[PDB]
Amino acid sequence: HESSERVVINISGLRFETQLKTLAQFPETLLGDPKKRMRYFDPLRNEYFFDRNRPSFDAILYYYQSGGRLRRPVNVPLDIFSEEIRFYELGEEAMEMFREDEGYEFQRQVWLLFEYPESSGPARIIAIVSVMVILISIVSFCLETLPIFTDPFFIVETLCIIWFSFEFLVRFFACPSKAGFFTNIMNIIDIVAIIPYYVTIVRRVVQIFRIMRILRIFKLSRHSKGLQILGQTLKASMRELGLLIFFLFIGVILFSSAVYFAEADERDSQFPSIPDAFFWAVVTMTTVGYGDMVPTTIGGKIVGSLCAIAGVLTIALPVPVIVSNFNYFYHRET
Amino acid sequence: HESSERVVINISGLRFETQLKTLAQFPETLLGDPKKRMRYFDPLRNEYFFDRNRPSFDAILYYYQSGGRLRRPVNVPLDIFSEEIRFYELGEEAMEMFREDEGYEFQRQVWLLFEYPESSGPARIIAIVSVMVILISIVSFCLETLPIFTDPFFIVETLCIIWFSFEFLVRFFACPSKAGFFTNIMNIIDIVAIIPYYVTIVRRVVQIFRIMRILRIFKLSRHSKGLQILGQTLKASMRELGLLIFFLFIGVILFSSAVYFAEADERDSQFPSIPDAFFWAVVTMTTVGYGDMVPTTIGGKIVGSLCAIAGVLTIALPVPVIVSNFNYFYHRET
Amino acid sequence: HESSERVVINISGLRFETQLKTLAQFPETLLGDPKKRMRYFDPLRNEYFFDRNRPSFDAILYYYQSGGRLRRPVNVPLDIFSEEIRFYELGEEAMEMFREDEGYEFQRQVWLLFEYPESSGPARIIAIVSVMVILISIVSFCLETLPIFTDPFFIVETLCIIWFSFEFLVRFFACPSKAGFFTNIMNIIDIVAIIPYYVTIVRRVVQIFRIMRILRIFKLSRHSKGLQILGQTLKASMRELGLLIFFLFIGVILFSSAVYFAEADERDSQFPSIPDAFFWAVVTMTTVGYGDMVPTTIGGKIVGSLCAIAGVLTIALPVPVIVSNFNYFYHRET
Amino acid sequence: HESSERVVINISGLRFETQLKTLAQFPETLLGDPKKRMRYFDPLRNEYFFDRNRPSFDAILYYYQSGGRLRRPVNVPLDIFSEEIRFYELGEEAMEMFREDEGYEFQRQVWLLFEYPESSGPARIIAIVSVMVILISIVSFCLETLPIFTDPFFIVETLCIIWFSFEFLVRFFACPSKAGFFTNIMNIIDIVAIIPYYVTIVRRVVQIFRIMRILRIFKLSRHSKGLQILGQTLKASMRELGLLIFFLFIGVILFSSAVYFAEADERDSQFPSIPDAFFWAVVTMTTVGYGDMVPTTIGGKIVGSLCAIAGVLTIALPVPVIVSNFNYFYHRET
Ligand SMILES: [K+]
Ligand SMILES: [K+]
Ligand SMILES: [K+]
Ligand SMILES: [K+]
Ligand SMILES: [K+]
Ligand SMILES: [K+]
Repeated sequence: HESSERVVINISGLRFETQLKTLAQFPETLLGDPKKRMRYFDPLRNEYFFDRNRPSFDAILYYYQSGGRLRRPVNVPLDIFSEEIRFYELGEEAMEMFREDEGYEFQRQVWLLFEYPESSGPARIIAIVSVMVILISIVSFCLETLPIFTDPFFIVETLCIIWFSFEFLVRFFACPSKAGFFTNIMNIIDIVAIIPYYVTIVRRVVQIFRIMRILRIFKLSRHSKGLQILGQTLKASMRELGLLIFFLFIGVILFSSAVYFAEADERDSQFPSIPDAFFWAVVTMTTVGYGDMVPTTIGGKIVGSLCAIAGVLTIALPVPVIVSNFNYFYHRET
Repeated sequence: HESSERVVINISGLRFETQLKTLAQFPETLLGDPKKRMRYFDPLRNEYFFDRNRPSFDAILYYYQSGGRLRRPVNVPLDIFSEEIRFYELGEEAMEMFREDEGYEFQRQVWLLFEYPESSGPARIIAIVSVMVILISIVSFCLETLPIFTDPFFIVETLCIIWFSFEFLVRFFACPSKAGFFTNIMNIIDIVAIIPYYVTIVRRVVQIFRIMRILRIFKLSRHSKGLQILGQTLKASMRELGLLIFFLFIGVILFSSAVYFAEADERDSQFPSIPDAFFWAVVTMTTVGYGDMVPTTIGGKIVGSLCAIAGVLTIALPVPVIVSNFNYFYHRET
Repeated sequence: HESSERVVINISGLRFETQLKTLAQFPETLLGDPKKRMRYFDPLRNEYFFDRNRPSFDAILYYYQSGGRLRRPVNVPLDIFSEEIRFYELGEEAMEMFREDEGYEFQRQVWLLFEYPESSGPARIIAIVSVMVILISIVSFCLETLPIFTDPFFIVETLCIIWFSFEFLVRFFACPSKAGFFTNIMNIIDIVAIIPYYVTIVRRVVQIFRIMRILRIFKLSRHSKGLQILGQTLKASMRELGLLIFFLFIGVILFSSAVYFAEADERDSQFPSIPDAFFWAVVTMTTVGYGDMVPTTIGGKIVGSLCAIAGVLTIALPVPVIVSNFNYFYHRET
Repeated sequence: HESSERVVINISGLRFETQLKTLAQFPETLLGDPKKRMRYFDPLRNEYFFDRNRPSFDAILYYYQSGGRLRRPVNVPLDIFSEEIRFYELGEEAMEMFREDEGYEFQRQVWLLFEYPESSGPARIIAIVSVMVILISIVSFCLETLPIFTDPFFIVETLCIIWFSFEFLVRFFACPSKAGFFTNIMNIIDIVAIIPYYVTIVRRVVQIFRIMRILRIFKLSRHSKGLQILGQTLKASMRELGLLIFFLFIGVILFSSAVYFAEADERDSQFPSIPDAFFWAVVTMTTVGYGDMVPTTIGGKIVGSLCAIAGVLTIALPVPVIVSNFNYFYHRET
């Protein structure tokens, strides 16, 4: 009991040696409780024997020596080291920190088919129809603006919205906490996909509410794991995502002004002002190269060359970070 | 014999210590059979001595302690650790699991030249002619549609098909299991490369059977290891491959609608409907930028800028996974 | 005292053994000073006991054996090994080398708000206005060249420069070493952003001083960490950065000459000389593909194909080095 | 002497134990020669003591046990393990294998200035003029074809060739082995840069010898390390380099035929034949997108979309291998 008396721990032939005050620091563990560890004592050698994994005990003993630092060694498998922590009984408060450091009736029945579709057969069949109603609604939306086009795009627009409403209503009543119902951004999409039609019953407003009829494409996120992974990626990459927008903003203003002063004293110049040369810089840095406007002078072609070179660089800098973020959520979701 | 009696195993000076019940778990092995291991016993120290590799034995002893877990340590070479498993005689059922976890007359003679061309000299010379008959058949197919063009493209089309038939026939008779003949997708290609001509002896059909005269290019897979590696890559990447198609599908419908509502109240607008703006989104996200259609309004250029930015991102996310899959099959095929 | 007498050091059960002349090499350390280490001596075993980390001591003892080589083992955490060096008292001259090898009143008050804006609340509020004066100055600069345009772009140009001057003046007087004031390239930008206007109070000069009114965009580097990281990246990548320019220079002259001699005997040729075909090679290698000029002959299309293939290769060679350099400064700045 | 007698080797407290027949296998080494190792024997413990590196000896002892396998451990530094091999005296034949497995008067004076320019000051000054004569020769070559142009491009063409000849002549006489003079591909370039002019003192020949006046750009490889690294990269990447050309060849014929049969029954079709649609596939897969020809039909735009998608994939597969090959030669040349 905190007395500098020395204790020898033998792990499958690997000899460990520490003070009793070090093990008495955590009395709830195996080596810390004199009653739990005595089952492993060897009175012929004055040591405790364990017929278990050897590379793991380095961190187990150091967990006592450091006072709580539980770090898996770089050569010990994750499943093996985690099973050793449960044997020596380090505790759930210590096991949780190891996982954090490692990176880790009638109402309930109708709630399963309209939320967890893998719960049963008929629960997943509804997910098929809930997808067909999205694809048909997307198809009908694009075929409205066709130059060719009772009103045959109102039978479908209203048949695609009786599902969008009847399905949204059940999820609002079969839900437990109505106050935490709006935290899930996946149901605000279900609302923004019913706001336009139900409010259509100043020209700027009728146009924008027609735009909000394009967010329905996000309703596929409920039935697509890939869109979910994409959402978590951008949400965790806002720094390098906005960093790309900022590096473009500097490159646009820089190279739009550079091509303007090199293509300003020309009758055949296509750069009348700096803002007009903005789109040229964006399509040149992104290597899109529409061809709707291209420099003609010597200095204009020099700026155009450096605009394409600096474009592929300033874009490829924050891309691998976003790609690595995506591969994390994608490989983890298995 | 399962009796808690302790056993000391000395590996080139590294001392290991376990119970006899642990080694008696696998009596067919070296340390498990009392007759096999006694040749290594030292009665002066009461231990078994082995003058072999030291870093490997950590996993060898743990294979007994865990009950079958055979995992090579991260610092032991693959060839060295595999040669240790054969010494201690863990077994073929255990060696196979280690390889799985590590990622690993007259009829027969004519079958070698027309299947395994590296079997001999004349067997590989036929592979040269079997390639020249593919290149000439591909050349003749493209020169048919030339605006310039008994019928001189029937002498070659039929001379290139007497090989395609005579060679396909021998592979059908010199083959053992005729029932498993169609499992190899490499011979269905040999059939789809004879279906059109032999069936040409409703306008929609004559056109499509003319298309099926383009799958002959896949007959090069028999003589090209690179095409084989490409086939295994796509076959193992269907998830991220289709995930790219889906992320494009969302980006197309999203940005085609965005540019349409920004380029709809314009006499000089080139976006009459959403479907017409589909191709613009694909060539902009892929940075192809044909220039056949480009926005003119302010909001149209804003959507065009974000369409090129979101294009290089949503494409570069599943690409490294496909590239890594390709490097696996390519480096392994050595 | 340099006498070959042997010393046994026991680290938590791991036995180490060395000569006394090896530890007496560094008398200022723990194991080197007989008075410091005697507190850990065990007269029953004739050894020094330490109840500390075991994987770290390999390098600690080798620091004595090699004569100063202090290299952290590949399996020991950086924070753990650094805390061991301070226990054994290797010294600050040795700790500094370990960090290098690891990769690591009234005047003062007004100097905080105009240099270290995170010092207080009002110090950071000025950084907001110091950014708004940059954005408005950039906006006003681009709206000058608009084809539409007492003089309303002089009220803003002079209101944006009273801040650019009043703020630059305080940083010159609240600065300690006026001689080392110009070493910081971030203040030469503050000067080049006041040189044009204050000197406007040979046509080639009035034009270039109008260009120098575009370097103001760099004044955002004071309030943007991302621009700072970009500056350090290019400054540390000048080799592979200029290596890209050189590989392009070879590819331009190579493929411009190749397309010229293939598109010289043509009435409809768009390549009258080698220099005119320079811009075509740059936009083709960078995959920009404006379309302002494209080959027509067979050999011209062959050169164009190889120009696009060799373009994506010669560009993607020095890019990952620049990307890796960027990820270093970006992840380190946390 | 091959007698199973056991030998204990103590490395700084780490105990090793082997048979004498194992060490007697290599009598020329330290532990193998009884006269060399006796200087380290301890008659009080019957063991050989060494006050040296501990992680290295695992492979040193296994070099005897395996019979010649000398593999550095994954945790031992390269410089430390190499210095241990020289202490135990394993031999030069064994040290060379370790390096291979690790990846590793008047005539002589004039030969230094014209081959090894870093030998002295005046030797490197000539390299500056030898570069200026290349840049001027390249500049003069491109300014010949200018539409504006005793003959002022013969004074420079001949002044740039008196250096190209006088410098080539000295390297041929100040060279030792004239038979191995043509093995260095860097001097065949010096010959192909003198072949045209000296042979100009059938129209197809005068044109091609005018082309061979473009290989002079390769004379910069003598004064540019980057071009040397690029040469070694392509020379070691011919597999994945030609693999890219082959994957393009399949994609060209595949997608050129696909767009043709979808754009053949159209008065406004721009694809009259398969070969004419070749260039469209190359510029679409490489995302160049000139815009000189673009599909119009529905199926043509479908093929165009898949041609751009399959383009960025089939190109990005063998690129990282070429990039990794380049980073090897580039980082090694330091
Ligand atoms: K392009
Ligand atoms: K274009
Ligand atoms: K591009
Ligand atoms: K383009
Ligand atoms: K165009
Ligand atoms: K055009």
